[PDB]
Amino acid sequence: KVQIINKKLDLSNVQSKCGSKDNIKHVSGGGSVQIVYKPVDLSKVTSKCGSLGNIH
Amino acid sequence: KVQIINKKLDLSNVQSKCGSKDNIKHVSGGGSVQIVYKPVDLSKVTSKCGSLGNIH
Amino acid sequence: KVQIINKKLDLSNVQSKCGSKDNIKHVSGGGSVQIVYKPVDLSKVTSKCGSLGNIH
Amino acid sequence: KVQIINKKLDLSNVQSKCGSKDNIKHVSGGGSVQIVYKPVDLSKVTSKCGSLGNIH
Repeated sequence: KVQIINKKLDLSNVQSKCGSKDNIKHVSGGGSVQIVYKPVDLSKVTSKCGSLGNIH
Repeated sequence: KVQIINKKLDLSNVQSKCGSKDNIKHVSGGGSVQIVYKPVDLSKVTSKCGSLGNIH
Repeated sequence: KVQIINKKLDLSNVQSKCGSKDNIKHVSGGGSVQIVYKPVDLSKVTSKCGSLGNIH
Repeated sequence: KVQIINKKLDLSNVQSKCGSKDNIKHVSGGGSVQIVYKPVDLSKVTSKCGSLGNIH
């Protein structure tokens, strides 16, 4: 059989019979507590501009 | 058989017989508590502009 | 058999016989508590403009 | 058999015999409590403008 794979950026997960226990028990803060659990961030924040002119 | 795959950006998950226990038990804050659990963020925030002119 | 796949951005999930227990038991805040659970965010916030002119 | 797939942005879920228990038991806030559970956000907020002129 012929096979071709062409990936630019690979984070593919493949598992079989895999266990995973993750605990976060006791977190205290005097101020502001922030907990971010398994985030995935593909967000873009862009500002394109073509031909900007600032004459004085 | 012939097969071709062409992916630019791969985070494909494939699992079989996989267990996963995730706990967040006790979180306290004096101020503001924020908990974000498994976020996925593909959000865009853009500002395109073509030919901006600022004459004075 | 012939097969061709062409994906730009892949987060496809494929599971079989997979268990997942997720708990968030005790969260307290003096101020404002915010809990965001498995969000998916494809939101866009854009501001296009072509040929902006600011003459003075 | 011939097959062709062409996807720009894939988050397709495929499961079989999969269990998932999700709990949020005890959340307290002095102020404002906000809980957002499995949101999906494809919302757009745009402001297009062509040929903006500001002469003085």
